[PDB]
Amino acid sequence: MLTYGAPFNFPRWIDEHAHLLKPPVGNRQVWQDSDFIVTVVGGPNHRTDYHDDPLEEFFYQLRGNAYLNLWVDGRRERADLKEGDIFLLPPHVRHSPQRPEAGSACLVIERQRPAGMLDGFEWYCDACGHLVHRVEVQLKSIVTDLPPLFESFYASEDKRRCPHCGQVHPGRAA
Amino acid sequence: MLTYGAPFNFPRWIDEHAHLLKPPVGNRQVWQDSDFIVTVVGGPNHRTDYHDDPLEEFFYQLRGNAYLNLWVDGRRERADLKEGDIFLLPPHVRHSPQRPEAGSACLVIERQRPAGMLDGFEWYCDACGHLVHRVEVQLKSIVTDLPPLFESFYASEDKRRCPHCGQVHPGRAA
Ligand SMILES: [Cl-]
Ligand SMILES: [Cl-]
Ligand SMILES: [Fe+3]
Ligand SMILES: [Fe+3]
Ligand SMILES: [Fe+3]
Ligand SMILES: [Fe+3]
Repeated sequence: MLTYGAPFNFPRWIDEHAHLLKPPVGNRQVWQDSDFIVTVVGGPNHRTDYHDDPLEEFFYQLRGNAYLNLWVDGRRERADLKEGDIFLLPPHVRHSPQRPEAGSACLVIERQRPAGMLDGFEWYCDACGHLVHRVEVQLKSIVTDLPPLFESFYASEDKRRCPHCGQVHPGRAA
Repeated sequence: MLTYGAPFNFPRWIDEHAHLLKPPVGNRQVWQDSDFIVTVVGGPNHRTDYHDDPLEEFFYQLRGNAYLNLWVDGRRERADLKEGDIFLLPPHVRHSPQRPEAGSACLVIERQRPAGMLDGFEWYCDACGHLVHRVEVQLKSIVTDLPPLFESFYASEDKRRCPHCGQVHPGRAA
């Protein structure tokens, strides 16, 4: 049967979840226990962590604008997600999504990671660009598996200490 | 690096490929050699074949309307894809997409099937509802792996012959 329910108007769904598409929640997964992880991400939200996804990530910026800070060819690059833009991110490309606008909405689609395929979350030194800290995780639930990770990094000067120049990363806010 | 290129305006891309979003082509895959198969399907297009996808299928009817003829709980059902609707189809639910409107466009996302995971394509008797014919295929390229399959069914009264009531299926057009 239709395990995930019948079709429904997306724009309306987005409007109805506006209160969740802003701090402190910021995002909302559309269907539960599905192989395709379908999420709508709002704003505003800025972050310093870079994601290392073992699988591809699909983006469709439905409302507003956002951008992805990346590490392409060993260089800090930016991929803009202007309203109406779609994008497919190859596996492992380091990315840090920035969503400055309130009312913005981006459809983001990923796949459930199989046992043994880990996601990486890392931070880089704003001084020398060296890797500061990396945590690998078997991502099962973003709600319970991710927040503590980021929190443990912000609360630790040790984890935030660059092993190259000794500069202590700011943590939560750049 | 960005194997699949940089972000780009989707509505514009769709407009630019209008000539392909209608017979005889009907659809256009956005990126090649990616794990996520991202396709935009136009119209008009009607078909009698039901697809048995071993994995989930995501739909977002961007322009126009369409509908999916299904087989839920052993009964012929219809799931409407009205403009603006999104839908996630569970694995193996038999579906036959109908796209009556010219100018319509639906974003359809699937996953590359791993070796050994086969797709099924079948037809049912419009008289008794019994399975008439089924072909399983390792779907690598829709362009070369699917058209011959449908064609061999239409050209064969044997394959089109219901094993229950003997009624010979119409073939291409209901
Ligand atoms: Cl994001
Ligand atoms: Cl379709
Ligand atoms: Fe990510
Ligand atoms: Fe440093
Ligand atoms: Fe299908
Ligand atoms: Fe029959």
